[PDB]
Amino acid sequence: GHMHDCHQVTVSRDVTLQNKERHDCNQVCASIDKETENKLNTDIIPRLTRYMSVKGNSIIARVQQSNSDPKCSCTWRAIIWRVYKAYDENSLNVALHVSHPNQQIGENPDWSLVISNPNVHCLK
Ligand code: NI
Ligand code: NI
Ligand code: NI
Repeated sequence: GHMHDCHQVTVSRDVTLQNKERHDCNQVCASIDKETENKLNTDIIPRLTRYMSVKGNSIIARVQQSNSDPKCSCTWRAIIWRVYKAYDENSLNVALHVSHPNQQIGENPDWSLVISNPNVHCLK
């Protein structure tokens, strides 16, 4: 019919930074924006590409906040538009951490993802 063989993924980076200076947490989090974009481009999107129906993700954006907390909670999100439903949420989450089922040391503990739309057209 009009079937949805794909779902939409939102990947997130979550980092806590020291803020003993008691500065604006948007400026503290800003310090690793470039680092997060480079991570997304050179590791995260490459890891997940083999699961995409038609390649494409949004620009990484930081969640804005209003606090100068002693520890700054920082969050970035990017959307991957079209991933085959063949690949479940856990399977995709795992792919962030390990690139072999017999890998001893996980990577990217600061990265997680969700299905942000459970029904999208694969376009393929
Ligand atoms: Ni159809
Ligand atoms: Ni539809
Ligand atoms: Ni100061």
